[PDB]
Amino acid sequence: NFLFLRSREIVENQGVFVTSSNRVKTI
Amino acid sequence: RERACMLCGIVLPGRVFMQNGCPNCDSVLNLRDSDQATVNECTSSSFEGLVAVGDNEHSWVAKWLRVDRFQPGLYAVRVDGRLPSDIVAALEQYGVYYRPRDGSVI
Amino acid sequence: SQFPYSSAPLRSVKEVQFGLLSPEEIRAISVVKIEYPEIMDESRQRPREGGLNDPKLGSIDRNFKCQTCGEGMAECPGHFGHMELAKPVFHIGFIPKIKKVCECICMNCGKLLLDETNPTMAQAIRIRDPKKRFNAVWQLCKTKMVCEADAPVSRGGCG
Amino acid sequence: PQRLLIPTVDDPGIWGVKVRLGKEKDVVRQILKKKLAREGTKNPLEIYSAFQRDSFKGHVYIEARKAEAINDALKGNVNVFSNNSKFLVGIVEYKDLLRPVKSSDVKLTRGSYVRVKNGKFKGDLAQVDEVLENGLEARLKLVPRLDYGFRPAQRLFSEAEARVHEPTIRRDRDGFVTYGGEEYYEGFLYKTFRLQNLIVNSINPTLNELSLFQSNEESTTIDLSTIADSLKETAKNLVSFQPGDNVEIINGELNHLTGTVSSVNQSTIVSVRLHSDDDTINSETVEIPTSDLRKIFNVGDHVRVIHGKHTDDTGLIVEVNGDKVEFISNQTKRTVIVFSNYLIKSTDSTVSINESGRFELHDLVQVNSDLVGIVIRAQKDSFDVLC
Amino acid sequence: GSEKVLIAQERSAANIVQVFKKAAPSPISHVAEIRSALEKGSRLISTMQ
Amino acid sequence: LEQMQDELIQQLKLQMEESAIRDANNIEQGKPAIFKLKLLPKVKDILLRANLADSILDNNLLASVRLWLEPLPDASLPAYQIQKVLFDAIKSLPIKTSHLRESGLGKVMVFYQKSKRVEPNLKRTAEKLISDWTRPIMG
Amino acid sequence: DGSPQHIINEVEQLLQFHVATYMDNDIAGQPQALQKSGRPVKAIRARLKGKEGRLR
Amino acid sequence: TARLYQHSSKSSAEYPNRPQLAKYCIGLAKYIQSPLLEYLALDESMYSLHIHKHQNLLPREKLIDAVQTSIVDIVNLVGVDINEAVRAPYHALALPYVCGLGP
Amino acid sequence: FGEMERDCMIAHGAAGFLKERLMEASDAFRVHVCGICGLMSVIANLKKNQFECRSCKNKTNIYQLHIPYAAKLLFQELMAMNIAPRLYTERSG
Amino acid sequence: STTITSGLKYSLATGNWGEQKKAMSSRAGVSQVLNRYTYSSTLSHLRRT
Amino acid sequence: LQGEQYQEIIEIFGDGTDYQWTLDAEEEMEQPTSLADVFEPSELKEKMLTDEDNVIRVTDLPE
Amino acid sequence: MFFLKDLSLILTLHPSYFGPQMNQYLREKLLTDVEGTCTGQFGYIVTVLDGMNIDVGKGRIIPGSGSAEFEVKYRAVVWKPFKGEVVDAIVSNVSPIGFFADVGPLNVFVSTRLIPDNLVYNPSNSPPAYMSNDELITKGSKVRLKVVGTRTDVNEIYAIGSIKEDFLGAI
Ligand SMILES: [Zn+2]
Ligand SMILES: [Zn+2]
Ligand SMILES: [Zn+2]
Ligand SMILES: [Zn+2]
Repeated sequence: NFLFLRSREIVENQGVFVTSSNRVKTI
Repeated sequence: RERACMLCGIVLPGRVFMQNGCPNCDSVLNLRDSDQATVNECTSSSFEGLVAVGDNEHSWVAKWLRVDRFQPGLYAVRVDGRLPSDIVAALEQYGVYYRPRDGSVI
Repeated sequence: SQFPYSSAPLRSVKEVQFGLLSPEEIRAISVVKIEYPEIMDESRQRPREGGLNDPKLGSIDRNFKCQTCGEGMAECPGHFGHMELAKPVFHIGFIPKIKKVCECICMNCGKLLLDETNPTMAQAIRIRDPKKRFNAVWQLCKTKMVCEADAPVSRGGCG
Repeated sequence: PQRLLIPTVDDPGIWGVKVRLGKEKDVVRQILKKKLAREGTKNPLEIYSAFQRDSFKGHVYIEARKAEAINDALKGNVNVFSNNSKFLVGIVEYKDLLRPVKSSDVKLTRGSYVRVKNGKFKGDLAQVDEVLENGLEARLKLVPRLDYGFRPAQRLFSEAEARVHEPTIRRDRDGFVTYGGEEYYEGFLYKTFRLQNLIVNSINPTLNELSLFQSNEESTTIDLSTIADSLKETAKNLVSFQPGDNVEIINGELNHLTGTVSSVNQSTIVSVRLHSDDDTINSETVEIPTSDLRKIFNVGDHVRVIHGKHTDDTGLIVEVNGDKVEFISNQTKRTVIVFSNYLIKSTDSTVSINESGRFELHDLVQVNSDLVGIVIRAQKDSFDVLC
Repeated sequence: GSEKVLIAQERSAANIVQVFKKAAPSPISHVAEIRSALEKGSRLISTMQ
Repeated sequence: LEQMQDELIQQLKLQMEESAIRDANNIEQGKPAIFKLKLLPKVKDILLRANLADSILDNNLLASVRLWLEPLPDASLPAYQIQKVLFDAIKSLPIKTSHLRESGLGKVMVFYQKSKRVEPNLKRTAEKLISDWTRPIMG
Repeated sequence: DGSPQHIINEVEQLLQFHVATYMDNDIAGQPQALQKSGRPVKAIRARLKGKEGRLR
Repeated sequence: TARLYQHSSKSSAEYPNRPQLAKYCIGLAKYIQSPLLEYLALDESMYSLHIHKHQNLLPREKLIDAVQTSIVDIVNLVGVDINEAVRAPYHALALPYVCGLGP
Repeated sequence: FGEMERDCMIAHGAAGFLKERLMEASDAFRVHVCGICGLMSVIANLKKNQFECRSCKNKTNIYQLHIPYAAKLLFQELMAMNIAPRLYTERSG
Repeated sequence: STTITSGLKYSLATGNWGEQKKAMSSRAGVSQVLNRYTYSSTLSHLRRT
Repeated sequence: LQGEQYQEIIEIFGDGTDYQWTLDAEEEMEQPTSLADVFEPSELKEKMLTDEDNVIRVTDLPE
Repeated sequence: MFFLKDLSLILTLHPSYFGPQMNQYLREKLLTDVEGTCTGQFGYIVTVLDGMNIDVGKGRIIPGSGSAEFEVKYRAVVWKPFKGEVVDAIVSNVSPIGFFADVGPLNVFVSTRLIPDNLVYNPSNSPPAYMSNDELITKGSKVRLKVVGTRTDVNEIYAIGSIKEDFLGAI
């Protein structure tokens, strides 16, 4: 249930942060 | 198969050196009267710079190579290997000074 | 939008400045030194490092990434290497200009054969365009066939 | 004597003639035979000597006095090209044409450690137990590579395992054993190898092989003279300079002076601007040989390791203990002590981790039986994983 | 396996004297030209002006 | 004219000797040799002038050239710039046997040839110059 | 190794020729560099000129 | 241990002409023959094994010390043959962990 | 899309169509240039997000351009002949 | 026997009338592929100068 | 050669003794074991060839 | 050390935001994208002065992409350490390899080789500290250190401090 999201805005860990699939919605 | 006599610098086939000896160095080396080990220690097949001399007396090259008192023929600029210590002492007994042609001594 | 994102700002060329490449700059911008004439290491893939096909120079194979930038074939621009020459040689495109410069200066003291004292020389120096300036200076200094160790007082020449 | 024999103006001239490649010695022998045959005749070959050198390919040099003599010597030969490609050798070149070559080293020294060019032990360090007087081959002490029944790793010849896997071992002396036609002396192979199978210069030793070789000598690396010479060679050759490097002078009248490299020409002449309390001296540029320059490393500078186990490691200088410099690493974030010879002042790291390990960036890997993570940053020695 | 045809090549006849008028920017005003060819083989040998 | 050049060359000789003495003392006092480097540009400019070679040979400036080329008692060789400039000047001038006898530069040339800290290019140039100078004696 | 001036001149002139023809193979007054097939070498200068060159 | 052995360069030096699956099978066979020696062969990678649920909560030095104490206790309960250790380094891996001794 | 077609498009005054024909419908490429030396020597690693020009020893003053691949090839061939074409994104006068 | 055979075959195959290593400066187009589109085209090709 | 001009050559070029001592000093300074200089200290510590290693081996105590 | 600098930013706006509230939106975008960032060239930007009255000028439409490009000039407070500077700090962690202090947003690591020898690390102490007879430096203790080296990262700065000279150490 873990997703590895990366964003260019986030600087920490080159934007990589782990977030559960149950807490995100499709854009 | 050819070998270069270390002392005089002449180059002749190794079997020729064994059967007949060095025509120039036989007065001090006795290469014909020497076994294969002594022939190798005074004639080396590993050499460089084949030299043909026609007139020893007037050739400046022969004087530069100190072969103007020897038989004209095939000679080597550089010869791999040096005379052994015992043969060096034997030649020094005869009063003849040996200058290596190996190039490492100059 | 067909290019992968790069954080560097996107701008457009406004000036192209020409010139020659100094040996210092050639050594600086290089990434490897080319010394081995053999193209292939042992004809067993993996071209010899330090050769003409060093992997650091860039990649032209789909499955091989560049060892210098790490980008793929579609993104690697290629990187230069430099080769040291045992003896300096002429650049074939500049030999006439080299000859003209040799005619314009002295071969010993390394100074111009004419000075600003000459009104024509000062007039020639007054011009702005480098090519026409060099043409005028060459037209003047061509006739001067001897270096002067003294002023035509020492002008810095060797005579 | 040797000095007095240098040529004069009245000495016979020397001509060089281009010939077909590989026929130089043949032309020499033909010339000698023609001279001997025409010797004692009405028209003898009026020359004095002729020779050639291996390095000077395609050239045969004849000592004579007349161009007609050269033409007569070359007449009747097929290796001579159609055009009369003859030139007059300058008198100064006379000494150089006959100067010896390969005088860098006197001889191969018995007991020295060398590397092997080819064969089953290609690249293995070997001690020169014996040098054959012929000079083309030499008996060497090596570590055996056997499987006892693509090459097996080097290992001391084990007599018990050899007998178990092959009971046909032979014995000739005490401590000297011949197995499978190969002579092993006290666990070390002794085999003659040709001179064309050895590298006698730029030899790179490893402490593992050094210990494996010197363990039987009842002392760990007792012999260190050739090793010290190799260390000096490695220190001297590994130094490379760039403009702006702070250097110090070891020899010369300008010894113990500091300066900054301004420009680099070739690899042996470096233009340096010196720094001193006098302003007029600081405005002068001096070209100094690289053999008398030592890099100056100040505390708190980004430096990258040139060569060694810590290759491509960067950091900031912390302690300068003369020859050995200490710096805090960037990747491992720990202090590493490496010689100043292996450091270059590189203000930017920009280390590429490609062609190293098994994993790249953004790789979902399994840490252990329970933890699974992804790669955030790769290092030359390790990886950083977000789980 | 491919059918090739030899195209006949047109050339000026040999062994005939050709007189030509050269253009003004030249010291030569008229030229007499002849190219020689042996009967056996009909091969060009030399040219004379 | 020529006498003025001789006077100037003698003044240069005195300056060169004084600079060599000062640099030797400074090295003996724990200081680098700087005076020779300071005087090097003027000496180079004078030597590069061809028409002054006759006056140089009249004043035997080669004696001071050899003095500069002579290694100091600390077994330290002169600066590479000085050696290169002096070698170039020696090549650029027509040195004869009489000038060598006056100066005695052959000893220093032989020392440079035999030495190994000397640059190999300088070694080859020294061999060439020694051979050229031996050429007239033997013919 | 050893320095006969004639050999040095020959080899350095060969190096100069190779470097020059690597950038310009239409130098009037001397023969062109040829490939093993007999065709002239396509120097860098030839890449940039003509209808089929880089610019046009 | 087999998974870690199939990636270790020790196997590659031991078996230069063998596939990775062959190395994995060899590691499995050696583990069956002697689990203790295989666990010793991990050297530093043994600390990355999943030992306890909260093994990462302890500091690295404390976990390393605990592993050292456990392995020393086990190897001393087992015993090591000196002659075989000299004969084969693989059996000599257990020599440093004996009491009183050390690497 | 030869030279005469380019001249016709210039005569029409359609600069956007000409740019699109010669870049998007053909060899478009992206390069990085140092803001100091002006050369295409930047060693850009997009995934690691680090740019660096070794000659000038800078990490910041770096821009990217969109140029035809043939232009990049021409500039590299010019650099192969010791000619240095430096591209600058600002005028100086 | 390979010399004449290869020379003739090369010159007839490629149309370069000369030696293979002197392809430049040789007269090209002497030999052409026969045009077999229709009978009249073949007849015309066989009588071309 | 001839003796008098041989003496002249000696006078011009010297026997070398004017700088034979300089050459001897140069050759003396050209000629010169510590394992610290031989290999990197990290490698030495990895291979256990340091002073701490000898102290531990000599010491009569469990490591 | 803190400074006032006049900085400029290039801001690209998508056409979907071409509304009356364009200027204010650009202002908040600038504030979110500049406040707290770390640039190696300048250091750390902490605040932007006059954040609600920044001039943005006229945006230029990028040919072929529609988006407008704005050039925003502003004055901001910037902090950047310098080599050889002595500043105050607060220790954040104690470790055998050294201790980590904090100088504002910058975290400084001091190795044992840059610490006076009498300040022997005591792991038994609660909390563990580098202590001497008269000095005891632990977590939360004020320390005066001199920055020796600064390391530049993508968007981070790493500095190295020292307390081995006089008037340094505990304060
Ligand atoms: Zn003999
Ligand atoms: Zn690349
Ligand atoms: Zn001049
Ligand atoms: Zn740059």
